[PDB]
Amino acid sequence: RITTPYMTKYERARVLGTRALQIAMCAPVMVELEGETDPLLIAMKELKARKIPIIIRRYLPDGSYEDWGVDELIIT
Amino acid sequence: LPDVVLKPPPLFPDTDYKPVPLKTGEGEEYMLALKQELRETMKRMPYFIETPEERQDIERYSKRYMKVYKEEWIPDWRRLPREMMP
Amino acid sequence: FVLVEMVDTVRIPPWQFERKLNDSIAEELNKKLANKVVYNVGLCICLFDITKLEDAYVFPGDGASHTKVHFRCVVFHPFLDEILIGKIKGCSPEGVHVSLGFFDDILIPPESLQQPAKFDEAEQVWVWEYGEEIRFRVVDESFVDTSPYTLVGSISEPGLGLLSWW
Amino acid sequence: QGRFRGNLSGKRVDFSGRTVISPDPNLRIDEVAVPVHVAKILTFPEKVNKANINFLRKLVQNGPEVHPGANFIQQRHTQMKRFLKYGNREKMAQELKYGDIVERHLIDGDVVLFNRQPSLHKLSIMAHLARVKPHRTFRFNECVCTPYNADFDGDEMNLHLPQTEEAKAEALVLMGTKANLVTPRNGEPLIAAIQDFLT
Amino acid sequence: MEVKDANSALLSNYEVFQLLTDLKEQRKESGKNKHSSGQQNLNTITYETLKYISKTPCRHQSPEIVREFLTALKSHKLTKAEKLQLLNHRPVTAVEIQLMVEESEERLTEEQIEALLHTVTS
Amino acid sequence: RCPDCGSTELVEDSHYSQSQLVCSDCGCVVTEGVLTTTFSDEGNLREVTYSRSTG
Amino acid sequence: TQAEIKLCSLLLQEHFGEIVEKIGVHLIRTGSQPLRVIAHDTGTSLDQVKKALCVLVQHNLVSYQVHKRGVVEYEAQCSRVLRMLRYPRYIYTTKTLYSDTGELIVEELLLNGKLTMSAVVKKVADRLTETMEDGKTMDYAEVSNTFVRLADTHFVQRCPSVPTTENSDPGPPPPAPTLVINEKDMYLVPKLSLIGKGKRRRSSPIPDDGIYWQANLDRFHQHFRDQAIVSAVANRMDQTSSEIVRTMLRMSEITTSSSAPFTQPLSSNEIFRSLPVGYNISKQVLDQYLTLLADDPLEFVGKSGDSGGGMYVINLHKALASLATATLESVVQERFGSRCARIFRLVLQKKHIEQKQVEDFAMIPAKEAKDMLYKMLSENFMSLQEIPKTPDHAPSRTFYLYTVNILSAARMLLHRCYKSIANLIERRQFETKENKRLLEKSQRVEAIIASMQATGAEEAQLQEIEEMITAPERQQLETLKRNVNKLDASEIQVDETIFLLESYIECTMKRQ
Amino acid sequence: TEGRSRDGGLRLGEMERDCLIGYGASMLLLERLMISSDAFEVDVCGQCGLLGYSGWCHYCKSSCHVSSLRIPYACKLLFQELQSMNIIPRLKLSKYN
Amino acid sequence: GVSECIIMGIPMNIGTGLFKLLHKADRDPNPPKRPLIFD
Ligand SMILES: [Mg+2]
Ligand SMILES: [Zn+2]
Ligand SMILES: [Zn+2]
Repeated sequence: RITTPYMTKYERARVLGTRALQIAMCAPVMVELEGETDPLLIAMKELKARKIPIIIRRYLPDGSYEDWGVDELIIT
Repeated sequence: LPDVVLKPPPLFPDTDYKPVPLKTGEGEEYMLALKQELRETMKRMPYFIETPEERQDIERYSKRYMKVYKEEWIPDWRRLPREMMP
Repeated sequence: FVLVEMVDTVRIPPWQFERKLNDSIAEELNKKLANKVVYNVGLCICLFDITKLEDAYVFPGDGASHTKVHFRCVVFHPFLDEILIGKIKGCSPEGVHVSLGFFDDILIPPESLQQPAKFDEAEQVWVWEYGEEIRFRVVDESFVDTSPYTLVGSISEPGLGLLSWW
Repeated sequence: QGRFRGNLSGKRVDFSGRTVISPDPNLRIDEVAVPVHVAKILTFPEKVNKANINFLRKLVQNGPEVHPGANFIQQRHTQMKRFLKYGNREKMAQELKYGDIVERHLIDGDVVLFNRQPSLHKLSIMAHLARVKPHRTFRFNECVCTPYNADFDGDEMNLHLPQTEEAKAEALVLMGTKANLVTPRNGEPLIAAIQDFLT
Repeated sequence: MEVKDANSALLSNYEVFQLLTDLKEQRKESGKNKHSSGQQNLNTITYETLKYISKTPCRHQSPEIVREFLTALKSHKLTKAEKLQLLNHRPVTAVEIQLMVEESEERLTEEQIEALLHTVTS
Repeated sequence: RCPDCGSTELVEDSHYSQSQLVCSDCGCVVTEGVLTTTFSDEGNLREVTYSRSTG
Repeated sequence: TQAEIKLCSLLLQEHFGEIVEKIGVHLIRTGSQPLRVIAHDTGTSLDQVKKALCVLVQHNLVSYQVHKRGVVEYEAQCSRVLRMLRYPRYIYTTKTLYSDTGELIVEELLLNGKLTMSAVVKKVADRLTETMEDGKTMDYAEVSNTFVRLADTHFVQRCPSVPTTENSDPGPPPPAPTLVINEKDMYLVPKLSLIGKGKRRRSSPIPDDGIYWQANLDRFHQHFRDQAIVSAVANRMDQTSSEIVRTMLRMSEITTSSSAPFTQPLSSNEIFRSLPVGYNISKQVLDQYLTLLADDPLEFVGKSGDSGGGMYVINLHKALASLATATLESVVQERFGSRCARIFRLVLQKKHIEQKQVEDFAMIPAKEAKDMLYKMLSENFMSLQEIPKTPDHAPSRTFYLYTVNILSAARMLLHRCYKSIANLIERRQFETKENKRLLEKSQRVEAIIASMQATGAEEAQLQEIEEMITAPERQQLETLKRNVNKLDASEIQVDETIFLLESYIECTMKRQ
Repeated sequence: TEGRSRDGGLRLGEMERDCLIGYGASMLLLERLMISSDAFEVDVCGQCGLLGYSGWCHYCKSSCHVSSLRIPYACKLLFQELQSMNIIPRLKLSKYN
Repeated sequence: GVSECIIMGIPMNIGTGLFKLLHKADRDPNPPKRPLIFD
């Protein structure tokens, strides 16, 4: 709860990559795509809809961690 | 010029000399007897601490019948530092 | 029959994310430890229950869901004195080939401890008369791979009388 | 050319091309034109899912001769590779199971890298959206000439194609042309108007 | 792959029977083609062990009866192994307690066998 | 030969800077990729003859 | 000292177990370390570390010292761990110089490390009860007499006892009792007027508390060195000279220490008076013997004075050097032959010598003497001085002369003997574990007979033991037994060479 | 290979690696410099820390602790060359968690 | 270090590899345990 409430660009890139890799592996679609054959476009649509089932586990250097949901974080 | 060898040397090269036969007599016989007796009698002594058996399966009625009971020697704590008391 | 605490890493592919995790984990654990023998433990039967299930990580590689699951599973391992009831699925001159009912054919009792009336003349003769009881004696384990089974154990047959069958 | 500098710090890769560049104002700043000849060579491995099944079927039916298509098909169960140049492509297209790896040709919308050999700052290599054109040169918007420090006087340009969805997403997000309009040195914008546009 | 405890808690055949029935009903309610084709040994071992337990007198049992039997046998100073074997075998005859039961010496007393029979028959 | 159908009609054809073996019937490859020496290492290595590597 | 560590590990695993041998090897390899870091590095439970340390300090194998902040540091003695292999020789020499009572006394002292006089006499009585028969019983008087006779002869010594804590700063006790030793009561025995009779093990308040004894390995080493030099001079000149030197060494045992270049001055008159009366030798014959021993090219004895008639002294260091030379030439002769032994003795007599000079003085044709020289140099028995003509040290313009360094040769020979005994112990354990199934079969078929030996002994159980499948395998059992016996005999025989080499190494050490 | 006539590909020099590091694209750099250039699969034994083949450790003469591992081929060549120089890199494996 | 991450072929700690991701799967931490009857 002490880190930045906004969602950085590296987190966005990693989440989109993981979601595209999952969708390419026949993952269930949560946004009901309409003729989108590119998995990265599907990941972009899911990020825009704020329904990505991925929780960012931020690790502090001392050892402490914290979980942040996609809907909880602020996207740009 | 040394010739080429098609086979590596054996793992146990032979030597024309052999070990001298062992000394015999009542002395060496008593040596063997005493060494065997010590090897036998030293294992059951309390000094020979075996590894504590673990992952005990269950407790049975005949445990007290098969319980390994042996006298335990008490080390002199006056000569031993205090950091070894269980 | 005894419980064993097993901590295993389970990889669930992303195309099974629609399924419940607590069910897919159990299914994968049952598929991974079916009709197998854990070394120095015994033949595991199936998953009994799941005690602890921590967070589900996703690695930057395969991308599947990896979970470290703590669970308890049932295995078959007598305590060197348990009495079992097996059926005679064969017999050899050096020892009878008795197999536990539909469980495993690994029990080979040596014919060298009962009263001196033991002889198998290859005609499926169990024991020269004066649902078979079995007394396990010692377990034994070994490896399989040695180049680029493992649980048989001995059986005791004391003077149990056997009023129902000789 | 030792192990440390020539084989560990920097090493050669495949799925890359090197071509002469030429200006094209009719393309967006985040888009780049790729010749059909290089597009038919550089392939991307896509996995068959419930969404792009028909598109991959059509690509397989086209074959390695027509530009929109594939060159090899990898099955899910077995790790065998099938060349689409021989055999009835309709059979393999109708026998496309989920999870199969198909090496499709470079088509529009694919995120592709674009780099010059002398790399001074990070903006010398950027990720763009690939587009195909019948010509034989790498065409892009001239507003990106300032980061690349190109002058269209015969200088060769490199182009790398990632083979992983994670790498493609990282290239589109971090190395996106629209997301790197300013240099991290002093914040001054580099992708802007140039000669024949200012006048 | 690591093992924590091979003999953490001993269980009788009734718990194994219940677990087998639960796994069988879960598999028949959630049957999958590829999951079955991946490892067919699961269904085989489950069915065979269930049939073996059904051949035994392990039927007609409940956890309350097992708890009552345990509380009744705890008063006869018997160990866990003997009561476990008695529960797994369910001896309806006295000869199986006087002869088949190990360590019968000094434990029969010619009077507790009737109580053991009355408890195992209930 | 073909691993599935057994056809032995495997042909060597030059791909886009790639050498591989493929059957003309099912279009399945059996062996792809070839390892060739680089001229950078060729000028470094010294040739040895069997007139000298035998004594 | 990898071979030494391996031998100590094998001996500890054979004698005390596994959880303690690991702590012992850790102490030997890492030196003195506190208990906490020992438990941390070993990775075992703390109670097992405490038990290992206590069972090690019981046999006087390890020691503990105090340092800054009152921390206790435990250090192992690799030499003490190596010396425990020589226990059968100690028991044999104490059974030869004394009766079997002293034999059992030293046996119990070695098997227990630290014990009291009452405890050891009780154990000796209990062990000797089953030895004798006819209903009679023994007392503690003769056992105490044998104990005090061992004490005055310095074979047994009182363990270092903690001083009186009441007089030494009565209050907060330190973590370690700080055991000290006093030379006054080192061999003194307090009076124990209590007596008793040992029980026959039917299986149906301490006046000497705080006083613990242990076998003095220094006395045994000195006695073995004396026996070795006596056997040497007997094989050299005669048995009469051996008896003379045995008498002089017996006289010098008390007046000299364990480490000295020479003994105390002894005159011929007192040696003649202390000589046993079994020899009808006159004073003139003794003087002739002494003056011919003084002219020996070995220089075992020396005049070193003329007062008091015939004054003479013995050379301990020179005698040990001669014994080491004899051992080295013997092992060279047995490993490479008589001609190579001749070459070795030639290159040992002359300080420096050249190849052509070697061939001339040894009378050996070419292509063989140089081969023997190379074979002896490849085994670290000789060294080349390599006197250079130029500081470049080019081989073409420098000389090469062979020279035998007895110190390094003895050290490498001791290392070879250590590794040899380790390999013998490993082979014995391998042969034991590979036949453990036949061993258990024999044990069970012999315990069927061991049971019901007297009570319920029916004859029907005597014709079926040999009927088992172990009967054709009895030859393998006999071979295993004779192999174990031969391995143990070889180890005990190499132990004497190890003792000789260790004595020769230690005698030239000054510890300065 | 290096030359164009030898069907050689492009080279990701030091400056390209520097730019990819500055962008923070870990997965892109991993795919470029490892997966698409010199990817290989070796076998490492967790006991001795050496390299094995076909899931077998010739050193320990066992195959229980042997596990497969992805690696750039240049790194394996470097390890082999260092082992030839009596400089043994002992690889201590661990779980990905 | 990033150098050995590139050499050994593992994702570098800097960049996107600093944090970790968790999949939001439908589950129940510490599921109900089957009770023991004999013990
Ligand atoms: Mg230019
Ligand atoms: Zn085919
Ligand atoms: Zn290994």
